Amino acid sequence: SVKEGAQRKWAALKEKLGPQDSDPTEANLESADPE
Repeated sequence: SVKEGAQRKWAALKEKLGPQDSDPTEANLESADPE
């Protein structure tokens, strides 16, 4: 449930990989450095 749950969500990640619509404010969240 815990290990599988992560996979189900990971799949969504790929969905974004397709398109090239990544906000600058959002990217900062994932990244550690302030930039």
